[PDB]
Amino acid sequence: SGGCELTVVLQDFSAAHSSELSIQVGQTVELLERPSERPGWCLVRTTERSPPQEGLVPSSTLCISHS
Repeated sequence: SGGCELTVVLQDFSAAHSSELSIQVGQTVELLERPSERPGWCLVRTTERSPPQEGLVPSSTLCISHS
């Protein structure tokens, strides 16, 4: 796999791209990667919902840390 971390969406979002999905503010979904390559963005994947799902949005809508 690589690396997955638990993250919560700060704002609701609706898919649009291939690996995109509709999310809502308050839920928890594990992010795929980090904003190292991209500053200000974050991903969202669900594993507690078979089959899992994956998403893409900006850190504004995804729980982040920022160094």
